[PDB]
Amino acid sequence: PTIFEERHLKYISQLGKGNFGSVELCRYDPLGDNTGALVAVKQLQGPDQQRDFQREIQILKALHSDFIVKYRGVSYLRLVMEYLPSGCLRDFLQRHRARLDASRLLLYSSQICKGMEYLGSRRCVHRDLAARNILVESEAHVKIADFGLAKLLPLDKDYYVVREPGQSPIFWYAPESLSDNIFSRQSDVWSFGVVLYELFTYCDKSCSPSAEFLRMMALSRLLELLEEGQRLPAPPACPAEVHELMKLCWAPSPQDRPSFSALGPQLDMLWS
Ligand SMILES: *C(=N)N[C@H]1CCc2ccc(-c3ncnc4[nH]ccc34)cc21
Repeated sequence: PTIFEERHLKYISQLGKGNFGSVELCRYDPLGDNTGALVAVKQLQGPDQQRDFQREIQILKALHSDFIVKYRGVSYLRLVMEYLPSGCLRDFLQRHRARLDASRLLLYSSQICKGMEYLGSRRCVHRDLAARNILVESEAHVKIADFGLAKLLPLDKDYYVVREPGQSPIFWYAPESLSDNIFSRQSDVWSFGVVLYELFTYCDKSCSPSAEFLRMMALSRLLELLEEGQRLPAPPACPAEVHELMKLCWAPSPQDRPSFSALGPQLDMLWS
């Protein structure tokens, strides 16, 4: 059931691209009559990239949570995942902003936090948490996706050091990642603070992390700004308690940031 034959996967459209791979919308149509289910299929477009892609598959296959995109199987070559037609949270917030209130944003925040607490329990560092990588299952249910940069922490170390600087938009990186390429569950907490910012701006492009940080200010300039203690401003009409939580996520030192387990009840308290 977790083995999909290539001949049965029908190409429909492109969902995403980047980091030497692409995600396509396919129909898994073994009957060949266009009645099959839609699936999201990721493929690689080098020998290192092959190892990285195999690692992504092994990570996602071992994750079982209502708040993590579901692994469906492999085609022998491609990673088959469930397709969420509402798409990513970034675009969903822009389209439905007039219908989503603070309570709903707090509901999404709590669900992303629960997914992250679970990832951390699996020793998994996501490294690319952003609203573009969160999928909408329904009006009241989000899931974390895109494990393309995810790493598993060894049992005796709580962080990971990368040799070359990252290739992701720099506005979600923690200072220690910008300065020393150090990643941990605590740098995912920093990124989560930026996701809270994205949620409470409804992913408005005019005050997005890139637009606002660039206005405030390149990698050396952002590191300088952050080290001075400058941060993204509270989003328009943001509840004060939410902005206070973002600032805690953005503590200069990773050991001073709250854990996802500590953030969870704090978000649930604000929701109710
Ligand atoms: C928002 N615009 N998000 C897109 C950025 C690139 C990308 C890749 C894949 C998806 C996606 N959409 C729906 N269902 C899925 N299951 C797994 C991945 C996906 C969305 C985006």
